[PDB]
Amino acid sequence: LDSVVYLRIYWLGLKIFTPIAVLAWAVLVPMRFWTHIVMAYAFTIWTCYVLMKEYETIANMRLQFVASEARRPDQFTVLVRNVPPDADESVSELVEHFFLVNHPDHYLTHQVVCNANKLADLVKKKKKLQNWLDYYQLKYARNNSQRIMVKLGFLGLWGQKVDAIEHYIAEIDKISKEISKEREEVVNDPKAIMPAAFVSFKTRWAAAVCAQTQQTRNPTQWLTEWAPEPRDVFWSNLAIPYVSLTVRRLIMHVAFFFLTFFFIVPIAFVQSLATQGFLPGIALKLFLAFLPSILMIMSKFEGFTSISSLERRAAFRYYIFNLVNVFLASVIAGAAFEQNTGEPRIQLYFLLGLVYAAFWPDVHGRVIAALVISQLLLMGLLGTKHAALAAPFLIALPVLTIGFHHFCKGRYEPAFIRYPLQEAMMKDTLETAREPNLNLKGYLQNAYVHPVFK
Amino acid sequence: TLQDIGVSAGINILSAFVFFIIFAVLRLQPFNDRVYFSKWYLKGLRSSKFLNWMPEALKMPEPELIDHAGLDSVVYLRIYWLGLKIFTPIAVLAWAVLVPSMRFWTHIVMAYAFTIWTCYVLMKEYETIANMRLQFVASEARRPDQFTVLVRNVPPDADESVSELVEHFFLVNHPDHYLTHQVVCNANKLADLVKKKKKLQNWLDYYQLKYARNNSQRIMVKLGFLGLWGQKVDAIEHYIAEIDKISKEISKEREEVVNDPKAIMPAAFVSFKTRWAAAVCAQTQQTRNPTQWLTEWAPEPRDVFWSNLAIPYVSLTVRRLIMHVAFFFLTFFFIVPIAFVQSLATFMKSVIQGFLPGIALKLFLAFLPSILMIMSKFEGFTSISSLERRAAFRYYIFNLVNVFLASVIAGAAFEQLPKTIGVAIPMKATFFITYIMVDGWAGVAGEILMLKPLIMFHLKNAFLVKTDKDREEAMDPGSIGFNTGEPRIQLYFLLGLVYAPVTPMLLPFILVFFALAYIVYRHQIINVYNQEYESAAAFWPDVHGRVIAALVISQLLLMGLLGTKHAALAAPFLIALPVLTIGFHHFCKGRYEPAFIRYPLQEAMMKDTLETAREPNLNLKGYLQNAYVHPVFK
Repeated sequence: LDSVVYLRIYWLGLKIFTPIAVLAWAVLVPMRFWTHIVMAYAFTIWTCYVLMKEYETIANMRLQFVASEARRPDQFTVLVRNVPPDADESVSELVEHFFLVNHPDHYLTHQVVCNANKLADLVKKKKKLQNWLDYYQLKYARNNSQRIMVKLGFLGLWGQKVDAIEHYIAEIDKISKEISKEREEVVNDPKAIMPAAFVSFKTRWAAAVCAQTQQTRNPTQWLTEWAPEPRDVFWSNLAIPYVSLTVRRLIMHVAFFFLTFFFIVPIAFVQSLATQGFLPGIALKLFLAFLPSILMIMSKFEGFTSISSLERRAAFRYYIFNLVNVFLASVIAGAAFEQNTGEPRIQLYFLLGLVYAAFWPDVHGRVIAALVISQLLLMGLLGTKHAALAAPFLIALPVLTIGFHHFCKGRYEPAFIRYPLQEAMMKDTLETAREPNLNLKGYLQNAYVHPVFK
Repeated sequence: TLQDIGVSAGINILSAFVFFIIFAVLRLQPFNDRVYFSKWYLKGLRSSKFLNWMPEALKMPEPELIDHAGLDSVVYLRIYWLGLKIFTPIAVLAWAVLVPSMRFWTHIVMAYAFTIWTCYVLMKEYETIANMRLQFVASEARRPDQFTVLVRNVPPDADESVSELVEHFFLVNHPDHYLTHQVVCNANKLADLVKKKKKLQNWLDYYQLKYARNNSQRIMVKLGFLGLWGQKVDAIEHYIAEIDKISKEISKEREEVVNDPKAIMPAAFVSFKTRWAAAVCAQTQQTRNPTQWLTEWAPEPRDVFWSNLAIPYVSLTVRRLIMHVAFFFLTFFFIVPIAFVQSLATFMKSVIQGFLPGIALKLFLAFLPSILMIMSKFEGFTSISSLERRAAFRYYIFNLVNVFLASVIAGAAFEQLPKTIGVAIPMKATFFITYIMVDGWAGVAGEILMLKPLIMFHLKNAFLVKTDKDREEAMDPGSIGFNTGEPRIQLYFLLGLVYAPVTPMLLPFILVFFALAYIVYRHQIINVYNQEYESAAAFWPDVHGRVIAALVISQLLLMGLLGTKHAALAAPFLIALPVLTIGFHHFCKGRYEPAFIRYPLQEAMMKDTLETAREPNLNLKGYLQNAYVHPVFK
């Protein structure tokens, strides 16, 4: 806000000047390594202190900035995931019994997610295949080309697809009544339901309590969490087989790091040379790809349940990849030759112009990421000296920055929690005073059904 | 040199058997039964071949042992069994492969197999301990800390006192569950004076009994040997006057501390009608402001470190940084004695020159746990269990730096009279075998004698006991000693993992230490060693983290050692081990550590429902309202 505007004037100067100086002055002028390391430490501690002060100011602005919205579902609901299956009771009965025993006199109702897995699959192929047929007919009118992947690539149906219009229309008509009979089945079927649910409480207090606590002696079951907006929930990931989200996120770190390291390799070989046979040209044509969307899909292959979170994670990965390759390699090549939508765009424009001359915690994460990348790549640049033996004393700098980041985590992030207990209770009391004749149950028991299900 | 190893092995086995002979003699003597059997007295269960105790300590399975001692003791005893499980197949595999290109890949596959086995054993053990903890807590008896939460950093106010603030807040924000609260009172001075009066009473009793021994006049001038030139020609009248004046000061202090409002600290122990409500208050963000109304589970009153509840919460970070700096200076200015003991490692004459470094090092580190506990009390932690785990962490870092790397570096340098670590490490296998033997076998077999508590008990009984029914006061067996017992075994883990692929002759010494220490400590836990606090084995995440750190250090050192060979090609294999090990650490962390850091609400509700169905006429408020006052105020 106002403080962000005030501090950005001093902030931009340091931001443009911190990587360029370390790139140029460190290789241009030869007390050599001592000066280099001491200047690096001075800059990194200056940045750390600036972040800490600014982030105290932002936290205080948050505390004074307390205001109200009207009300919404996900102000009362949580997303109980990975409900354990039982042969004797359906998911609805299990959820109801659990939340009547272990959270009594606050639980209101639960809306179990329908077995949308095949449902979401069929809806998604429905939409993408009508779109597919549309622009492919347009393309065939423009450029008559034949595809060799009929919607599956590997193990598609043994058909002909001479028309692909009437056959698909008939399949859609049949699957409509198939969906109808499945709808009739799910109301009494104990296996046509995914293991997840949206649980609604009488109060914000209860939902906050239920979102922050452990629910069972098995931290992989009844895995509770703040529910998204009914428009914002990503219906596919609700019932991932849950192969240990911790493992699922570790795999993402590793795969992303190898992806970026692999993409560094061609540029490294190009710089080393400039210091089958024709397939490299096709590869260079392909390196301009939709890869942003590739990362988005790649994390979508993992589970976050909310479109906002998926977009945030994809944007962060794309940010770090951009800042590494299209910035640091570019500026090092330039040095060798010498010898919240408008905000990221204006960042890119200001960086490009200077080449020739609760979102704030995310911003903090990005700045810390930039500092860590700078430090690690300077590490790689300077490690060429054999038998330096300065490493067990010089390596600590990324570790120190990560320690400071965790200090900031534990010291200021808890100021952006949704509904700490005091606020939830105060909102409850005020709302009850304002609207003492509110049938809350009727209001909150119709959302989180499905976009398809009316 | 193997001859020195054999001679020292003979000497240390001789010392162990001499210790056990002396122990079997002392144990049967009726006039010190109150020492070797100190528990069975604190339970009120007792009153008034020479190695039969070695198998006799193997009765009492883990269920009955858990009931007799506690879960902290039984888990800390499982640490030695963990050592045996990790290092017996490692020892067998190394002795069947690495003892009489190609041997390069043999080494690499050895490192991979050792890490895989270690991680599998850690996973199984950490599951077992998690379930043991959950079962124990579910079955535990009622304690006031199951309902109580320590609220620190209450915000100050112009007119309302601290108690009114706390009551209003927990009435508004936890209705139908908030029961009572007890404020924290800064009574350090009063407690100090009470302790001083106790010391003076001890001296007075000593002198009174001495006078009753011989009819004369004592002349002890204020220090015994070289104090102020007093006479205290009575030396009993002087202490009578001292006790009277200290009692007057105590009475005035008691009157003052109750009515002074600056003696109230901004903290309170708030209690709830149910375990579920306490768990809700102790795990949830209370207010927006991240520093005000901080809540966490409270320690049971026999656990609180009352001296440190009177520290303004703003200054804990300053204190922690100051003690980090002082710990750096300690781990630095302590390089000198270790370089000295390594100088000491320059026919029965020379073998004792191979045996004396162990005792020298053991003697220089004997006063280290006391220093580390003082530094831990400086960063006020408000709980004996937290102080002990903090001190164990610090003393592990101290071992890993000074006892291990400083010894390796200093010894390599002193043999001087790139990566030289590849010859600096395997040359200290002799020193570390000798140190393991001295500080392990002989040290443990000497602990079972309990010389220090035995001597203190006899001294107190001969000089300070005035009547009957006060001996149980002198009986102070102590605890299992996490601070000291745990980092030693962590160091032996680290040595065994580092030297297993390098020189596999280190391991049998460690295995003998693990079996011996297991027997000895099981006997002691059964028979002596009262327990000062009772967490439910909450230290185990720390033990697991430290074993993972030892694995990573071992792997890095191996990579540095074999990085000397031309055309290494080890990086695509030994940069995968620390990464796979850290990934495994994070999987175990996320899957099993919640049992140790969080309290599930279903567990609390089950406990509460069973309790109410069992004892429906319980008056909780009477049980909770007077705990957590202070031991000084009656």
